[PDB]
This record gives sequence, structure tokens and C-alpha cells, in this order.
Amino acid sequence: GRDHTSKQHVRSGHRTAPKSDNVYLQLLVKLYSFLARRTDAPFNKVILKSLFLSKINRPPVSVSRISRALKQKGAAEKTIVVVGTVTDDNRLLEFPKATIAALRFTAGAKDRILKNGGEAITLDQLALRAPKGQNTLIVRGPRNSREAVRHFGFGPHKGKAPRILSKGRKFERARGRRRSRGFKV
Amino acid sequence: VLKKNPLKNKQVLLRLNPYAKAYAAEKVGSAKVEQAKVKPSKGQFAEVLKN
Amino acid sequence: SRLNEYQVIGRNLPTESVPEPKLFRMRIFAPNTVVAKSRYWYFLQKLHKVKKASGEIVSVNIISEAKPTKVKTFGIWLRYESRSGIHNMYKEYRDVTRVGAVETMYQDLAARHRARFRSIHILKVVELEKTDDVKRQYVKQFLTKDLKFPLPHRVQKSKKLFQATAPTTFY
Amino acid sequence: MAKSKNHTAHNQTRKAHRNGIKKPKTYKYPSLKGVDAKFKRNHRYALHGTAKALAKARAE
Amino acid sequence: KKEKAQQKTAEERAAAKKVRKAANKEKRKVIFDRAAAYQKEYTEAERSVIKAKRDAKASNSYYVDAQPKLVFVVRIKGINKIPPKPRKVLQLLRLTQINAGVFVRLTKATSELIKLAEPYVAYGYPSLSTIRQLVYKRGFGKVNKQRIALSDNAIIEANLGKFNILSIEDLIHEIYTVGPNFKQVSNFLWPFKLSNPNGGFRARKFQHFIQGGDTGNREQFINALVKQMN
Amino acid sequence: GKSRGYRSGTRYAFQRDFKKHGAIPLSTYLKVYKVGDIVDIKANGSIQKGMPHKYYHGKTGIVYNVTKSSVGVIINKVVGNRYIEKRVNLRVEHVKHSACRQEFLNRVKSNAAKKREAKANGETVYLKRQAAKPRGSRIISTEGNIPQTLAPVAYETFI
RNA sequence: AGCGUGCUACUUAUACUUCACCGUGAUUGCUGUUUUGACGCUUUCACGAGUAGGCAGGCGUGGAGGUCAGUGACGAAGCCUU
RNA sequence: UUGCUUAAUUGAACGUGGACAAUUGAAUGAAGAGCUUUUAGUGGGCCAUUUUUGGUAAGCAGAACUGGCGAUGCGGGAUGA
RNA sequence: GCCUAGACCGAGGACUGCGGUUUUUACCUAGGAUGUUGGCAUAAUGAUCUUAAGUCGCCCGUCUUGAAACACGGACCAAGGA
Ligand SMILES: CN[C@@H]1[C@@H](O)[C@@H](O[C@@H]2[C@@H](O)[C@H](O[C@H]3O[C@H]([C@@H](C)O)[C@@H](O)[C@H](O)[C@H]3N)[C@@H](N)C[C@H]2N)OC[C@]1(C)O
Repeated sequence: GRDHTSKQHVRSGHRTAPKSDNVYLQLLVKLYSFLARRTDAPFNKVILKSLFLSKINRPPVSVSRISRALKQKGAAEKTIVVVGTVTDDNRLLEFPKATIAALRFTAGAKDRILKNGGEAITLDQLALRAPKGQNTLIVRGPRNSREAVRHFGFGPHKGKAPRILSKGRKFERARGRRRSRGFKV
Repeated sequence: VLKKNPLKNKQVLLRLNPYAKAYAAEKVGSAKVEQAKVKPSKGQFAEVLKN
Repeated sequence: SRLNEYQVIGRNLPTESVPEPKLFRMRIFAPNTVVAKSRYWYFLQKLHKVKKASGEIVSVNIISEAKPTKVKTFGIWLRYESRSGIHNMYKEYRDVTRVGAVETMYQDLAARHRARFRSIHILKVVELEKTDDVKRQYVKQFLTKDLKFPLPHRVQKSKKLFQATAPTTFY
Repeated sequence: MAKSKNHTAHNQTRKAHRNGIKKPKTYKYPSLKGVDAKFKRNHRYALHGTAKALAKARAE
Repeated sequence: KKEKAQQKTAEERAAAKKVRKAANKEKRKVIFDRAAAYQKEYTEAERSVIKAKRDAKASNSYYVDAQPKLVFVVRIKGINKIPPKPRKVLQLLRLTQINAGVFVRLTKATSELIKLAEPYVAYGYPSLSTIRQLVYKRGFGKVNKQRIALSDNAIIEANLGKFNILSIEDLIHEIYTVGPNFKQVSNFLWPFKLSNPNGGFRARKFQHFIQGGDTGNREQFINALVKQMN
Repeated sequence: GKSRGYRSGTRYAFQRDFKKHGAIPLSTYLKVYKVGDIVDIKANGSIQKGMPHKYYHGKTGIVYNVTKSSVGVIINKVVGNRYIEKRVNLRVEHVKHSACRQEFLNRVKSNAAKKREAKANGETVYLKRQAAKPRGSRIISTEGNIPQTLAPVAYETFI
């Protein structure tokens, strides 16, 4: 026998491949698995793990967030990398000339990038023109902005949103939420 | 592919420990010690026998 | 052969008050040195208010028999514990070594008094040198002039299971 | 008729040690909720002034 | 092409290995001298203690040996029905199976640790030949969380060479003389996986060596037990 | 019926020491507590205000808040399978500094001084503490100290 | 062949040691030889009890889209059979 | 720095700048650490050593810590949770 | 250090490594069994079925702290059955 100091036969708990069956995503995984295996640039390994991520773990990245990243001191010429969708933002006043590498561009985002003289490229083109991720800047979208996240960890005095179907004065605003109705939690 | 015991395999013994050649050549395992004959207990230490 | 006689010498660890603490010696009958030092500390913790952690063993030495092929009579003084109480007793043994007599004593107290080794303190083992010192008739009867005796009814040990000749016990 | 076991803590430490017992995480800055309101009020101004002074000296 | 292509490869290997052996002969001379020097200091330490013991008798004194600095601890109890505190202690000693053995450097801290594990282990002070035999026959290294046989000095140099351990004899010397990098050398060794003793234990194991059992500190008879189990 | 009131079970824990009743010596009120200080909690039964619950009697914690007559102390409490951080308001009569910390700060100063001495000397010293090691070899003289033999003694009654 | 006690050998568990094989988990490397499986191949190590229960990978049945220009009155399907 | 505090140029809390480097300040271990969501079954227990209450006592009734059985075969205790 | 009696195993499959002997860009016992001989192929050999012998083996399902139970359902078979 053995007095085990840890649970036996535990899987790593990390995704090792895309759950997706998109053949072209698999082609990209193939390219970046080669790159992460043969190049030891940390960027390629990060990109490889990113290609495995599920949809909610790849939030869309707006062009305004990209522009704020491009305004960082020394970053006006970096190649912006997004493993996910780049979306348009109609709140933006101006957008600069930039090279953005992404999985997907919405039509508005691509029109705005191209109109200001920039370049909208895919991840294989990025690998060809920067095999080690030289002069890149990875940008990630906000994971916790999801509406589902509002209801996580709900409980007394926690300040989270209730799971509720209708909104109004008759819907869960009485006893338990008001000192005039018993107590407030 | 196969662990070999140096205490049995002479070649593996030499691979791990080059000095094992000199130890055998010099007969270190059966070395005479040069000394004289003394009895340091012939006095008080003979309180080992009786008090 | 079960036992050896040891001297064990120990002292208290030196401190500032007592730079040269007094050396003490015990004669111990033990199977090996580990038990010998254990017994030394057992008796030192009874006799004195000392512990093993505040002391040290100085020396452990076999005490060989002086005349291993001389027949002797030993008197042994003992303290043992019964099921019911605590008793002193004195018994005599014939042997050629002190360790042989002590081993016989342990067998004898196991047999007649059901005294285990843990229940017995050996107060003193003394070679009785004058025949007048021998007090017990069960050993005294082997100290008479021209002792001779037969060994009636000899039983021969057989190698085979079946013997073709009738048994004999002559001798 | 319905008499049963009333209470025991048997097996309770065994359950507690399957995933516990975890210490709360420590942070460099603690929350000042629950600290004396007069101290906390002035500490707000002290931090605000320090940033303004550092933002000044860095210019020169 | 293939016989030609493989012959051309064979020559490049054959010339490159010619360079390596010359580089390995200077390193093998280094570990040869260390092993010879270790032998000399083992012999001088034994003789010096013998001379001191003799001189003490003549000068009406008693020589007291230095206390042992090293123990070898063998777990001889199974894995069921262990109270939590000794269970945790046995885990912290890397003794998680029966007949597992590790080397421990004696201090007050580790002595009280072993004290907590006493009714489940047999321990004592290993001789140099005991350590040598254990390491040579059942010595394994922890290389990237893997039990790797110590079949070559390269395996030892790659993992412990940064602590100036270049050979199996360096490792044995570090264990036997409780040296400066004892922690790293002892932890690099996988727990020794011994057999049951040829000849069995005493009639009943689970009582102290002093009371006629097999547990506790037996102090030089650990070597006979290792010969039985190794 | 059972009884589980606030001070149940505190008959002896909250008693004053024998011949130690009455007025509090003023040294209790002259001590200065700062956020981050480590304090032992001990309830004084003669000060009914700002008292600890019996759980915190004999516990040690960090000071996190300082008010007119009291300190706020952080205590970790095992609740089920985890610790909960507790915040207890205690008047200074129920609080005292912890001495181990003063010892540790002294050691910090000594380590710094020794390291500076070695750096000025040109060498390196070891600052880690060590457990007690086995003793080395030694020679014992028998001058006026001949080993004296002891034996177990016979049983005697004295009743 | 009882009781107390010491000793020598011996007997044998799914336990321990070495080795083989299955699986699980981790792990080494694999594109100018990546070769139509890279969901693949390959190096190495450790581990394997299980009710209630969770999950994974498979086996089997009726019917539907596609494909094998599939089997079949020279015998389909069913049924019996060391 | 401050609107708090001191008779104060005193403090308090948080800082700029400077210095102290692998002995970064005990041991041993560490199939790594942290974090989140979601959902099953269960919510009759019972036994042993020790501590322990009621009862003459109980294979009785009720607590404490740990180990077990339940959920588990295997060698031994003839047989047996 | 030396001599000597038995047992079980032979995973892998060009080469590549570490060492040794050096008499040698060589050879080795050193990164896992080869050499040789006899017999057989109308068969020595292996598997299954039937039966004998040795050894072990209570009746499943279920509720239950606890079932082989002198606890309950079940004579048997097909098809249906959540
Ligand atoms: C000196 N204090 C002791 C305390 O140490 C403890 O003693 C136990 C003793 O009771 C155990 O003995 C116990 O358990 C054994 C067996 C089932 O293990 C039983 O045979 C025995 O009847 C039972 N009393 C004994 N084996 C070890 C001592 N430390 O419990 C009894 C005690 C008097 O409180």
C-alpha cells in the first residue's frame, strides 16, 4: 500500500486543445504548437494557450481599448495582438495608424482600421512577420464584465445582483432589503 | 533500460568509481596497520573488574 | 550467551556550578549495549534525581569472566515483584561464569515465581569462596567428597522412525 | 419511538481537513472600513496631497 | 544513399566522441582524487579515535566519542490505523510505504520529529559501508519529480554539481560526514525501497528494540538490519 | 434547559488573581499601542466595559485600530473548514504587549550589526539560527573523581 | 503436544523487493524527413480498494440523410449447434 | 503629504531619495500555487482503546478525542461487520 | 579478496552513451540472450468441452448500524415492462 500525500490520477485542469472543431483554428494551433516547441519565445507559448480558450474567456476587444494601449509610452508602433474578436466603437473620436493581429474583425472595426491607414492581419500573417512576437502588445478584453458574473457569490451583505426575471417595486424589494420591512441584508 | 548493480558488475563499478581500481591494486581492503604492543589498561582502568 | 556483563559509566552533563560532576558506575547484565545503557539510566533515575537528557554515558565495556573454566558457586541477591507485592530473596547457583549464573537465575525465577525479566532487580552477584558460605542444600549436595552418581534410564535419540530392534535404556 | 442520536462531532475534523483549514489571504493594504472615522478622513487628504507633491517634483 | 549516409554520420560521431573522452579524462581524474582523499580521511579518523581511546586509558581518563550525527530511519509499519500526528510526521520524513528508508541529520528539531514516529520505525546509526551499499544498489535520484537510477556520474553532476557533488562517492561522502549540503543531497535521493529481511524480524516487531521488539533506536544494529533488508 | 449566555463558563477565567483584587496599576494605562502591534488578550473581571468574549481570552493578535480608551485587534478564528478574520474592540485593561516580538526585533538589530561588522572586516557571517547539535568528543579526567559503583537497593517498608 | 522463560531453524498474505504486461496521470522529443494519422508517433517516471454518487470512453436495438455503382433465390433475415 | 494629533518644529498614517543581495535572518516536507462556477448523494449510524454521565446492571442509554466498520476484499483469531 | 551449489527471468531490436582493456579509429563482460546439438512435423505442443482428484466457494435482489438468515419478493420460460 501507499499513504498518499495527494489525490491520485488528477488531470491537469487546464485545457490542452481547443474544444472547437473549426479546422482553421486547428491549423493555427498546429502552427503555434510548432512555434512554441521550437522557438522558446514566451510570446508563442502564451498565444498557444490563448488559442485553446473558450468564448467567455476571449471577451471582445474594442478599438478604443486598442487605441488606449497604443497611447502607452513607447507603444505607438507595436503590433497589437488579440486572440479573439476586435469590435468597432462609435464612442471613439479618432483612431491611429496601427497593425492589429486578431482572429476576427467585425466589419466596422476593420473599416475603421483600414480607413486610418492601418493593417488588419490574421495570426498566421503575424507568425510570418514576427515569429518570436517581436514588438507585439497582447491586449485582453474584460472577463468580469459579463452579465452572468453579477450573480456570482450572492449572499447576505455581499452586494451582488439577485437572479430575477422581472424588475420593479413588487419584485424582491420588501422584507430582507428594507428596515421598514423587518430587516435589511 | 536495465539497472546493473555495481557491487556485482565490475565494469559498472569502475564507471561509477574510478578509484575502485586503485583500492584493489593497493589492497586497501586488507591493509596491515603498523604499531607496537601496549596495554593502556594495566592500571586504574582495571576498575572495570571490581570496585 | 543470552547475556553479557557490562560496566556502564556515566555522569551529569557539565554546567557552570559543577564543572566536574561525579562519575558513577553500574554492573549490568544485558543482551547488548543498547539495553545496557537503558538499564543504567533506569537505575540512575530511581537512585538519583537525574534524567537521561541531562546526563551522558561515558563508557560501556564488557567485563569478561576471570576464570571461565573454574567451577564456582555463586550467591545472588535479588529484588523481585510478585503479583501481590515486592520481595527480597537470595539464591545460589553453580556455574563457571557470572553470566551463566545470572541466566540460570532468570530461568529459575521465571519457572518457580513467574517473574519476568522486567520484574527483577539484581542486587548483587558474589562468587562464594568458602564452602561454609554455601547455604542452600540444593547446591551444597554437589560439594561432598568423591561425589559420584549414575544416570539411570538412558533414552537414545533415533534418526529413523522405525527401529528393527527392541529398545534399551541401559547406561 | 423516535429517539435517536442527539449530537456528536465525530468525523467533523476529518471533513474539515479535506479542503481546510485555509488561512485568510493577506494583502499589503488593508481595508480602512471600521477604522476610526477621523483618522480615515484625514488619511484621505494626506494621500491626496502626497500624489500632488510627487506629480509636481517629477515635472522638475 | 543510406549505408553511405549512416557511415558519414558514424564518422562525425566517432571523431566528436574522441574529443569528449579526453575532456572526460580530466574530470575522471578529479573524481578519482576526491575518492582517494575521502578514503584517507576515513582511515585517519578511525585511527585517531582509536589512539585517543588508548591514550585515555593510560592517562587514567575516559574518552567519550562524539555523538552520532546521522541516522537511517526505516518505516516498518503499514499504512492503516495511524494517529494523525505520527502520520503527518511519517509523511514529512518521506516514509509513505512499509520498508522505506531515509537518511536524517540529527538535531533537536529532527530528534523530536523521530520521537513522534518511534512506534512505527526502526532507526540507528549507519556505517560507511552500509551507506555505500544502499546508494550503490538502491540509489535513485529525483530528477524532475522522477525516480531515476544513479547509473552514471553525469546524472549526479547535472543535479547536484552546483553543490560540488561530481560523483557517487562525493554523494556518499556528503551523507556519511554530515556535510554542508546534506539537505540537498539527502532530499535528492529518493526514499530507499528495501525488501523484507532475509531471516525475518524478531517474533513480534511493534515494540521497542530494548523490550525485545523491532522499533526505536537500535544504534549500531541498524547495519545488520540493512544487510538483511538491502 | 441548557444555558449559553455571553459569559457562561467564565467562573474561574475571569477571576482576579489571589491577593490581586482592587485598583489597576497605572502602568496599564500608560502603555502606547500602534497599528501593527501584537498584543495578548486577557480579560480583567473588574473592568466590565470593553471586555473580550471568553473565546478571545488568552489569544494573541494584531492591532488594527486605536481609539480613545481601546484598541481594535484582529484575531483568526477557526470556523468549520477555514479561519474567519475577527475584529474585537478591547479597552486597554484587557490588552498587553507580546514579548516574543520585542525579542525578535532585538535579533533583527543584532543580525544587522553582525553583518556590518563582517562587511567591514571583509568576510561573511551566518545569521540563521541553529537547533541544538549532538555533542562532540571529549576526555574526562578521574582526578579526585574515581568512578563510584552503585547497585539497586533492597526493598524496605517504612509503615 | 500443559504452565513460566531463553534459543536455533523453519512455514506462508492480494504486504515488501526485482522483472514482465494492461490501464490512468504526468513527462521527453518529433517539419529543408511532415511521411496521406501531429486527435499521431515517441522517451521516462509514478500510481491502480470502493457503496451512495459524479464524469469519461465504448458495446448493442427500431427508424432517417449520405456513401459502399455493398450482401442475396447459385439462398437475405430468423433459428439450432464442444 | 494632511483638514488628524502635540505647548511644539510633537506625533500618527502613507511616501520620495540613499544603503544593506543569495545565510533575505530555525527544522523537515512540498505530483506546485492561487482563483471561480456549477451540481450529485447524504442529513436513521454503529464499533474499539482512553476520558466520561445516568443506571444494580445490560450486546442499556448519553457525551469527548482518535482509529475503524458502514463502503472492504486479502493472511491470522476454528467460526464472527 | 578467492572458490563453490541451485532457482526464476531474457523486456528491447541498425548505429548513437558511459566506462574498461589497451596489444589498435581496435576489442570488451560496458545503454535488456546468444551459441550449439538432438528429436518432431501421419506429430512431441497449445486451447476448449466432459469428467475425477485437491483446495476453497451459504441465495440472489432489497430496506438496514448489522442478511446465508427463523426479514420480504422470486416454481419455470417467452414476449412486454419504468
Ligand atoms: C498511565 N496512564 C494510563 C494510560 O497511559 C492508558 O494506558 C494504556 C492502557 O490502558 C492500554 O491498555 C488498554 O488497551 C489494551 C489493548 C486493547 O490495546 C487492552 O488489552 C487493555 O485491557 C486496555 N486497558 C495499554 N495497551 C497501553 C497504555 N498506554 O490508559 C490507562 C491509564 C491508566 O490512564
